[PDB]
Amino acid sequence: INLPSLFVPLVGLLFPAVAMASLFLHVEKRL
Amino acid sequence: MRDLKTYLSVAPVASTLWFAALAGLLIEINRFFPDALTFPFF
Amino acid sequence: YGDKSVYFDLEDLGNTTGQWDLYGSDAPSPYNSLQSKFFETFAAPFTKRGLLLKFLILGGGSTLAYFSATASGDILPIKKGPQLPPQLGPRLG
Amino acid sequence: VEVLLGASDGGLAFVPSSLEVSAGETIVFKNNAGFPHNVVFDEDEIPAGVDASKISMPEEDLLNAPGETYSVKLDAKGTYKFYCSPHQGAGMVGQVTVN
Amino acid sequence: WVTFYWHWKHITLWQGNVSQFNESSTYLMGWLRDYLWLNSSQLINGYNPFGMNSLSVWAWMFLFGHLVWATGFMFLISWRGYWQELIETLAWAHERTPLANLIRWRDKPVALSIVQARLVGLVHFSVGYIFTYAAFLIASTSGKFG
Amino acid sequence: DIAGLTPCKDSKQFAKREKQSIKKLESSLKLYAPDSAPALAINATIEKTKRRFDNYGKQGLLCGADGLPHLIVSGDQRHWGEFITPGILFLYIAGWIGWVGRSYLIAIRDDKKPTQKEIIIDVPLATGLVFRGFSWPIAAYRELLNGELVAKDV
Amino acid sequence: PEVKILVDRDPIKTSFEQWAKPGHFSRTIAKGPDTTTWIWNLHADAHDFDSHTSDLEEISRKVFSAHFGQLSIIFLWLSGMYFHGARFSNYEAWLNDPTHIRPSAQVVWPIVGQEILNGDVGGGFRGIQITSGFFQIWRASGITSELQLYCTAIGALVFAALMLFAGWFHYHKAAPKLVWFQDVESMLNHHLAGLLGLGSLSWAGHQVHVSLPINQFLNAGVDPKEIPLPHEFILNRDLLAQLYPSFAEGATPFFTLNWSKYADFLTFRGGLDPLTGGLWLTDIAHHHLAIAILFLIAGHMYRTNWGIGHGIKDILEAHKGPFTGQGHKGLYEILTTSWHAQLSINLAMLGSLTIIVAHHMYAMPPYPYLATDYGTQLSLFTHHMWIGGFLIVGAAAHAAIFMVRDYDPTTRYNDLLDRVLRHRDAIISHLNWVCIFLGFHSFGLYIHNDTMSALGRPQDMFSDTAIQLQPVFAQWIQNTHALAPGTTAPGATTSTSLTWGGGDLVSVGGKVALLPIPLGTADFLVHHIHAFTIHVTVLILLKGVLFARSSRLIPDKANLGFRFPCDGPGRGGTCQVSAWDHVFLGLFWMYNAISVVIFHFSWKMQSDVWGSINDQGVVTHITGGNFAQSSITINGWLRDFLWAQASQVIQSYGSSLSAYGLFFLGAHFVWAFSLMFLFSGRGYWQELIESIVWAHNKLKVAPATQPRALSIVQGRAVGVTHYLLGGIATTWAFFLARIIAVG
Amino acid sequence: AWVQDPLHVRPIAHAIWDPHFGQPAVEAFTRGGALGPVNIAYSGVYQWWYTIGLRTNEDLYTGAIFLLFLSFI
Ligand code: CLA
Ligand code: CLA
Ligand code: CLA
Ligand code: CLA
Ligand code: CLA
Ligand SMILES: CC1=C(C/C=C(\C)CCC[C@H](C)CCC[C@H](C)CCCC(C)C)C(=O)c2ccccc2C1=O
Ligand code: SF4
Ligand SMILES: [Cu+2]
Repeated sequence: INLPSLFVPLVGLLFPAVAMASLFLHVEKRL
Repeated sequence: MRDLKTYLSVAPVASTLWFAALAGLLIEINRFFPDALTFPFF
Repeated sequence: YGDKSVYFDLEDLGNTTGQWDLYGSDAPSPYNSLQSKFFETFAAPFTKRGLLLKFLILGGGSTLAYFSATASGDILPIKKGPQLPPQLGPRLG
Repeated sequence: VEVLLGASDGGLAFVPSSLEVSAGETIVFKNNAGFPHNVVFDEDEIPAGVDASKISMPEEDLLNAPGETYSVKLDAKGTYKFYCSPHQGAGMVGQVTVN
Repeated sequence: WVTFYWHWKHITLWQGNVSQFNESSTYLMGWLRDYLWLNSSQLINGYNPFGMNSLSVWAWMFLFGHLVWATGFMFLISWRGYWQELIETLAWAHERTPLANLIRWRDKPVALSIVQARLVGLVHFSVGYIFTYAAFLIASTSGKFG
Repeated sequence: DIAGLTPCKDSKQFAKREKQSIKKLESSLKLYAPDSAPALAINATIEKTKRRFDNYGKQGLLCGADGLPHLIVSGDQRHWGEFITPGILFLYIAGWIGWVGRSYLIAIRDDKKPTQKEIIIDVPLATGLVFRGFSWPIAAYRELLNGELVAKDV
Repeated sequence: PEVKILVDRDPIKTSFEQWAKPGHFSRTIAKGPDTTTWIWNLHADAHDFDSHTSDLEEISRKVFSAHFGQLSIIFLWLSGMYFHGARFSNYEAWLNDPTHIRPSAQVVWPIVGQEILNGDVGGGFRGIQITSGFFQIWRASGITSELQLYCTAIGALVFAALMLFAGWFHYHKAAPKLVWFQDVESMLNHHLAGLLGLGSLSWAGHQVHVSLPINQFLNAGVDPKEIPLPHEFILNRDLLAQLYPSFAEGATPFFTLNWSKYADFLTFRGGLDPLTGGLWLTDIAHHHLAIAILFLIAGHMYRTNWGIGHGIKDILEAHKGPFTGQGHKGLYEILTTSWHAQLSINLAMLGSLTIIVAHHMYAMPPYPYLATDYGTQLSLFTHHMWIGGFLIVGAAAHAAIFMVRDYDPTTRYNDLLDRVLRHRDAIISHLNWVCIFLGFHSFGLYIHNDTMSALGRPQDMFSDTAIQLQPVFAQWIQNTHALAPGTTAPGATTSTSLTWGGGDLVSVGGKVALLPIPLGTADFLVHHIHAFTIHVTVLILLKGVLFARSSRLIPDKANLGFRFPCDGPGRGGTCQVSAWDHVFLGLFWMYNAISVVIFHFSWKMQSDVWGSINDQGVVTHITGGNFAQSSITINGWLRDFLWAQASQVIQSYGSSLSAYGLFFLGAHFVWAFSLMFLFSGRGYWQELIESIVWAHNKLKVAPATQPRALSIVQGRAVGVTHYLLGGIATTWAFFLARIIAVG
Repeated sequence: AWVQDPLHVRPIAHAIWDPHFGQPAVEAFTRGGALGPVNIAYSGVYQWWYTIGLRTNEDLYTGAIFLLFLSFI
């Protein structure tokens, strides 16, 4: 219920993980 | 002698002698009139 | 290739360029069928690229959110909060 | 009466800055944090007599090590203002009075 | 230089001690001792073997800015060829080892470009500069709040 | 006075600093023998300090709240001895040096190998040239008016 | 085959013709200067004899004569030392009361108010305190008056003149031929026996006759001027008999092999002398006697003229195994035809030897009243450390020079070198991995401790009170050393050094000379830091040497030479691919490593060794043992070491140490100035010089010798020179001011 | 709270939620009368917003919503 507790991991761990995975996939493959 | 004169006027040697003379002159001037912060004569 | 001292031939470029596998086994499965018949059947639903990626991402995210939003006081001192009165600044406070 | 040179937070101040002591007592200036700390007595705004070297440290000495004390017996009616030569510009100035 | 001058003048004025600046500004040792060394005690004491206080975050940043800046000196002094040869031998080593040659890079590793290396070195230099000075200024002014 | 400063002769912090300096010097003297070489050196230094402070008071320098002399360079005629006549002296000497060097460079510029006379200074010619710097203020002025100080066609 | 003396008469006639022509050695340089760059080149290749010519004989003759010149310079330096000690020093006052007076052997004339530097050093003297440790050497040698110092100075001056004349005579009148220089067996035999062994025997003979009786009288409390002169102890032998009875028999114990009777002055005590705080002189004399025997024996190994002996070629070629093919075959021909190979080997060995000398010299002080002279100890250690590091880096420089220039498999082929050049890639890759691993675990632990402390989690730190990293191996070794005397080495009474353990603290004049040094977690961390830095600098130097000739980037790097800027911006950029640039980077990393080593030594000594003893035996250390708990974080190093100990130097103004503060600031300036050269390129500077030169052309005052900007390699060299000077000088000023004010 | 006594209270920027903090860090960083570790603002926004007329948290919320709309536009 503590709003910071939910979001700090969400923006510091989940968001960078998904963003780095997606950008690595985009940058690193022939189109 | 002639070659001694020639080498004795080469850039490094001439510069060191000139700067030694200048240093001595400035040292003596400071010694006679030390702690001079202004020109009081006129 | 390998006749005596020759180390080059256009017929077999793979061998010429050293395209070998230094340690490939080329041997049959050391597992008996029964064990493999279990592993390949229970681990089957995790062998899809997109499905596995999406499931891993969202499941890990939800697990992290749940474990961080419901942490107990003995876990993280950050959320247990302060337990002392606050001091004053040199003149502010 | 013990007073510590420098605060725990690294502040360059005495602990207490102002010392009101009774005569027959000697101040020990123990080192705390921010050392090397030096205590030097003013020589000016100081009562009647009391020569400076008696209670000063050489203007070129510093107490070292976390726990080193400087012992001064004082014993002379009036007030004495002391300060730290290195940190005198940071507000490390104190004052001791004997009433 | 501009901000050093401003901050020293204002920190000595806020203490009612403008004299001190007047005496010690004329020579460089005054700047080094009475300003940098003198106003840097609470900051470096932000955390010590006897605990930490609210300034610790700055004391850490103060060191962080010292590190970035220093690693900036790397890209500015060492240049490309050395790193290129080192990366070549690294590529050989990775390609020659068991179990890891099963993993293959897809873009050939190369040393940073000359212009890119200059830019990265300058960026490190600037980030370290800014972070260390910001830590020092905020910790020293906030340490005294005056 | 100018800029809120006061003359050093009647200033008080200047005298206090003078006394403190002499006290510091004397503190060391009492340790040695009364008439040993170190004692004589320290006494000579003390006399030098006293003479310096007396001279500074004599010349009429301005002292600030710090008690130290301050130099006025706005151009006030009461202070031309602080920057303007030393400035004129420096300009004369520096123009002497530059004019002599330029004369040497121009003199040796006509040989087939001028660089030889540059790493090995032709002292005979230099000794004749150095004395032109006595009157360089006139030589340079007429050099400019005659229009050959500055290389035309460039 | 035989060893004999071969020379040539009047190879070069002394004259002044070449003095008038700058740069006679190079034809183009001899022609004259076209641009200012010429001038720099003239100096950059002054002593590069192997490039001015290709004849080995001429190079060898030039090397021999230059050696004579440098030996003359050293002798002049020593004569200056002894003269300054004789006239401008308070040596006798210090001799009367060592602990009381601070040694000083330099005064400054009073000219511009600099006489403030003539500080109060005690003994009715005012001068500049010296940290060279000459007073201790003179006391250990038995010098008591200034007449002896004057005589030594005059003799050293005469020997400097003799060295200079020898250099002139050997280069211009009688120049040895090549076969003479290539005779390495006899050279090794003479240097091992004629120089080292015989010299050690001579010094032992001096110590038995002069050092021992004189120092015994001095330690007995006799005033220095009342002691019999050193020669009397030779004329009348009862003088020696009184101090040590065993001199009564005189030599007969030595010839009947009753050597035990000489136990009086030839002992195996160990430890320190409790009165002077140095090694027992009766141990040093025995030391030099044994060393003399060992070297006089070892100098009889190689065959010269009488059949008996060893041929170095035979020894080398007799070694070879299945892993190295025919290794060691051909090395004799490599090491007798290339000077750079020998220079690199000797430079590496001398650098390592100097480092070991520093370690052993602060471990067990060998001179009286040296241990408690903290300034002398610190200065000597730091000086020797820096000298050794520089020599080691030069070793790599010259190995690379040899590799580029004199290595030739067509005529001089060696198998081991070939195999190394063939698996250099594996060597460098593994060394790179080791460097990364050490860097992460040594420095990463410091960063971890710093982060934990900043977050208020001291329980998670790598400290002696949280997570301990105890050097069990070092503790075990020093414990075995402490138990050594009486167990494994029965003949010794005290352990080799007091740093091993056993208690028995030794103090002199109220100051701690030495006591056991404890090893904890901070010591573990700093030692691993040392290993990391040494490995990284070795990586740089070894990579420079191995890849000097060719690589996968530039397959013809040897054709470009040992020294060159680059190979253009092709292949992505080939900046600093030459071996000289690898030495240039190795210099920075050597500076880093040595700075950390000296910082560790200084802080550890101040925290856990140096200090003042009191009546009850309570040792108060200069720093109250804060190294163990403060050195484990970078913030502690910045606060409890640099900030805390810089107070002494920064305050030095207004006193006799003001020169140290001036040099502190000036060294900072020069170091920051170096970055000007290290960060820029010569293109910008040449473009700016174009506008400057135009401004000069406008006034008919442009130089004939065109002013070019510095070459790329010269820019790098200037940058590294200024960087090293500034850093080393600021550390020098810091150390000297701190230890003179607090010591 | 700041507008009540501008001279004797430190303005707060935002709260800290760092799972790496230790207990003493949490104790040391709770200032300004907050219920947890917070950061003391030095951008000077408190004085600026006070001078222009903002007094309550509702005004700040309305400004934030208006600016979100503005960025969307
Ligand atoms: C650029 C402005 C900005 C900045 C610098 C921050 C910074 C911060 N916010 Mg925050 N936030 C913002 C706007 C901003 N916020 C807005 C407009 C809202 C909606 C009113 C929120 C709602 C919010 C909540 C509920 C929380 C934070 C929290 C935090 C802190 C922890 C990290 C975090 O949770 O990520 C931010 C979390 C979000 C949910 C942000 C979503 C809102 C914006 C629109 C996202 C922007 C994404 C966009 C693609 C990139 C912007 C451009 C550029 C900056 C990259 C951190 C100091 C946490 C905290 O309190 O710290 C302890 C917390 O729980 N924020
Ligand atoms: C005493 C008279 C004398 C004279 C007239 C000459 C004349 C000559 N020598 Mg010679 N030489 C002498 C003494 C002399 N030498 C001595 C005593 C030695 C023993 C060291 C040598 C060893 C020697 C060698 C090995 C060589 C010569 C060479 C030469 C010829 C080339 C130019 C030259 O001399 O170099 C330039 C003149 C200089 C003065 C250069 C400076 C050298 C000194 C030693 C520097 C001092 C070091 C200083 C302390 C460094 C610290 C710097 C600090 C002050 C800032 C020339 C004809 C060279 C040659 O013949 O080429 C084929 C050659 O290779 N000489
Ligand atoms: C007892 C025999 C002996 C001794 C004592 C020495 C001693 C020395 N040699 Mg030497 N050498 C010898 C035999 C000897 N050599 C033989 C037989 C050969 C031919 C294979 C060589 C070939 C040789 C070369 C090529 C070189 C040396 C060098 C050196 C010096 C090395 C630097 C040093 O440590 O300085 C120590 C300083 C001292 C000990 C000070 C005292 C010096 C005394 C006076 C030396 C006198 C010894 C000499 C051999 C006497 C013969 C000459 C006689 C006609 C007067 C050193 C002085 C190097 C050099 O030039 O020196 C810089 C060097 O390049 N030697
Ligand atoms: C006995 C030791 C020794 C000897 C005999 C040599 C001999 C030689 N070296 Mg070498 N070297 C050594 C040690 C030694 N080195 C060490 C320890 C290092 C590591 C630093 C190096 C690194 C090195 C490099 C990188 C190079 C050489 C090169 C050379 C050759 C030419 C050097 C030359 O004359 O250039 C000219 C010499 C100078 C211009 C003198 C430099 C002046 C220095 C930088 C100033 C010192 C400042 C002073 C200490 C303090 C300030 C004083 C000032 C303010 C007044 C020559 C055969 C060069 C070569 O090409 O090999 C063939 C070359 O590239 N050396
Ligand atoms: C502060 C300045 C600085 C730093 C940090 C470094 C660091 C390094 N240098 Mg170096 N160097 C510097 C200045 C510096 N240098 C300068 C000014 C020069 C010019 C002379 C050089 C010239 C130079 C050369 C020629 C070489 C190096 C090499 C190296 C590397 C050695 C490998 C190692 O240590 O492993 C590990 C790395 C470290 C211990 C550095 C710190 C790592 C931290 C503790 C890890 C933190 C991880 C953290 C969890 C990350 C999460 C953050 C996330 C948000 C991304 C290393 C990374 C050598 C090399 O590349 O090795 C083969 C090499 O050959 N340097
Ligand atoms: C270290 C170094 C290299 C080698 C540098 C390499 C190989 C970079 C390796 C860095 C890796 C990729 C990790 C870096 C982590 C970064 C913090 C990630 C930034 C990525 C985005 C967030 C921008 C050069 O190539 C070079 C070239 C010319 C002059 C100087 C140098 C130089 O100093
Ligand atoms: S920047 Fe300089 S060193 Fe690098 S490739 Fe260009 S010219 Fe060569
Ligand atoms: Cu203090």
